[PDB]
Amino acid sequence: NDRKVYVGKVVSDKMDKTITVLVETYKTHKLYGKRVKYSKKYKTHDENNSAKLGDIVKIQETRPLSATKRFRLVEIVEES
Amino acid sequence: PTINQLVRKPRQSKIKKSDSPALNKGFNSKKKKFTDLNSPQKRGVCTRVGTMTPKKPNSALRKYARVRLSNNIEINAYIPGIGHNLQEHSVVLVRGGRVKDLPGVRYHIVRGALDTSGVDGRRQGRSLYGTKKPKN
Amino acid sequence: MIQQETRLKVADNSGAREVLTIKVLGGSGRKTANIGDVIVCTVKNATPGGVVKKGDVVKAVIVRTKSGVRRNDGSYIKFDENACVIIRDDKGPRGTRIFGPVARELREGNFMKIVSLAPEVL
Amino acid sequence: AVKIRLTRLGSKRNPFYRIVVADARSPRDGRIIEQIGTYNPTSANAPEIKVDEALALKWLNDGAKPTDTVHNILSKEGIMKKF
Amino acid sequence: KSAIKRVKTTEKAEARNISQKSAMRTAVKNAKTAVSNNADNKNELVSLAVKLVDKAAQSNLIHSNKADRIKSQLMTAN
RNA sequence: CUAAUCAGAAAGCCACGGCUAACUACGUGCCAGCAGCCGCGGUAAUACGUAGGUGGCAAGCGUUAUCCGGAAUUAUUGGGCGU
RNA sequence: AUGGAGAGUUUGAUCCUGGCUCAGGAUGAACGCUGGCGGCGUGCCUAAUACAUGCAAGUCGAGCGAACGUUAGCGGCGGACGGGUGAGUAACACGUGGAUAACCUACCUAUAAGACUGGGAUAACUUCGGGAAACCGUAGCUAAUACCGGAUAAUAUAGUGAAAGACACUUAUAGAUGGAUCCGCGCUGCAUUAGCUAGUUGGUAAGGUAACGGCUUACCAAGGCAACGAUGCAUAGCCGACCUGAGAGGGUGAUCGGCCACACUGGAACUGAGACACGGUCCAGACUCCUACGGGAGGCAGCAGUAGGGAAUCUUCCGCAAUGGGCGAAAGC
Repeated sequence: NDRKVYVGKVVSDKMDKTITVLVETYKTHKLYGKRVKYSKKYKTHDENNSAKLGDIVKIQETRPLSATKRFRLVEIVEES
Repeated sequence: PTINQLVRKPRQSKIKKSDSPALNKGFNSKKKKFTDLNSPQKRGVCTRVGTMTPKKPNSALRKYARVRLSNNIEINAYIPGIGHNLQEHSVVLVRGGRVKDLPGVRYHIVRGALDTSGVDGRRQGRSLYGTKKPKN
Repeated sequence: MIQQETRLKVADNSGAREVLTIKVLGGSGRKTANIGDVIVCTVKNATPGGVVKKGDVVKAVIVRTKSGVRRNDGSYIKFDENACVIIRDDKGPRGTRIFGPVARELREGNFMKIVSLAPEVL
Repeated sequence: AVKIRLTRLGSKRNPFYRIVVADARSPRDGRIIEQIGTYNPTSANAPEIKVDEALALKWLNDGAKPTDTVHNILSKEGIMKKF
Repeated sequence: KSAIKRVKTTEKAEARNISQKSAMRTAVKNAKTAVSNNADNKNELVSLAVKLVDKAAQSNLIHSNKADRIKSQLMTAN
């Protein structure tokens, strides 16, 4: 039983690695059936690196080792 | 009939209100606020007798009852039948709802019902305005 | 020394919290009154629940006042407030509970039913 | 701590029961995960003792011993005394 | 209604935990307080509490993994 | 619990026409009054007061009110555009 | 996919409609009627009311200080108890899988380190005592597989406790118990509530719970938000049950709860083989109250019954015998 390759994109950040990655998925509602796409926000972190202005990455579900943040993974696409 | 804005924006059902809103209720005094109950059975204790004259559709004469329910409000009744209970101050079994042709009244009497028995001029009814122990 | 227009703290469970003496019944010319006296007052502050409501004229016997009460042995005793118990015009309490201590002068005033619930009796 | 349990839906007309591994501090009725079957101690309904206790007899070296006067059913068997 | 013996074994339980936890309150008032202050408290004045906290923690209530955190910050604190 | 076993009754049914399924009338002369949506007496209530019962029934008569397919008066299967 | 024929509805009329009253029942469904009997079952659903009381997990030792294991309470138990529910929360309280790079432990079963050395205190017998009682004072006590030095006990890679009837003790260790340190989707409505809380973004603490870590604290910059529901916010259990659809399931989940919010009250120094404890332990409250007024502390969300509110809303008929929890090497509760 291993740990996924959760991915996403980035929006903004604050002092000394208040890092994050975006979360999203393909799925629908149970009632009126439309392919409307949807999202919710996450909490990863680095030293200062995985951050705003382009950090398309991966994330994890592990021991956070964090305040209320939860992730340790960054497996990327590219940078800007 | 387009489904995009249907989870954006929903629809309604019809619009209806149930029957006898000031009924199926037992008024508080300890906590002062009513109970939404829909009880099977209930009582009726009397304040007046009551009668209004102008009847077009029938165009005969017959009175009704003005019986107050709990603790200061107007509650009104009617006696559908050929039996006149020249009485008051009773303790009864309620009948819920209105019979045809009287507006606003929704409260009635079961045959017998602990107060009296009924108009004893009936013996064929065996099941109307007081009729117990009737040879079938 | 409880004269006319005086606020006292009722120490009962009837339903009152504060009353204002209207007249000190006892004779023609009476002005003040000490522990072991009956006075006529009115409820100025009550509590949601009880038998006594606000704006009612009832009788009561003042018990434990700020002023001292000299005895026969030459000893005194003064409290830190002025309280009183509401009676029922029969030398009996309208309530059933009593908060705080009471004086031993009610025993001579035929109040054995009021000195049987009070926790202490100094 | 482990004890025997049984199921309940609707019949009798002969003392019936069941085989399971429930908790100790509880009644005769208990939850069963690996349903092994039931038991008929009425000495009349022989076609009802289809209990395949495969995880109930594995408490021999895990934590189990005849208790609550239930050794009679284990008296016919002998898959114990391995230590 | 069997408090007729356990109205009061909570209280021998109390005494027999608290007096020994306090005899530790003097065992954290010597070594751990003075493994810094340069005092002699790193030899036999750390080692009394070996068998002393051992007089404590052979029973289920005294610290267990916190025992592994109180022995790793006094003996391994070199 | 056969047990010989006498005969140790299974209250009473509704509206009483036609739909919710019911049968006709003296009382009744609009005086009381019938009435589950429809619906009835002013001189033949195939309704009513009451009286022998046919449709359902015998441990059962009128009523009490909750969501179910029915309600296609949600439209997930089963939603109008000018009206 | 064991597939959908309802009573009558328009103006005056065929016609496109229009939904109502209404159906049958099913409801913890019963009330007057009627009250041949029952197989078995459920009924403070009136008021999670105030109280006629008690009521309830309980007793004991070829291992131990009274008597011809009786008579202890050390020790063990209990105490968080069975039962009562759906008063209280939009919450991992709830059904299922689950990283354990967030977890461990004696009760079920085998044991295993050994069983060495110890001092000696406390219950009872109370030993001695004031005084309505009983509440409290002197106070050696006499033991206990025990209140109990010390050897190494295992995680220095250098942590201690065992006092066995007879031909039963304390530890390196375990399978396990409720759980769960926690992950996930389980996890409803109010737009008469968007310019976003100062911790919004997350890194950085001496700390610590069998448990990572803004969890209080540790250091600094917010526009983190951003017109997407931040947030507020109103009932606040879920889940095998029941009427039920053709099927999607769709709702109520009450007899039936396997899991959790909850025992006069705010707490509570405490504690546990499992904590702030429904007949515990204290100290603030308002209650029917008991008391030479030591001041008592109790309330049947555990069977009854009392004044009741009562559509109905029950037997104080009996007492362990259908299972042993606990005490016990045991016969026994």
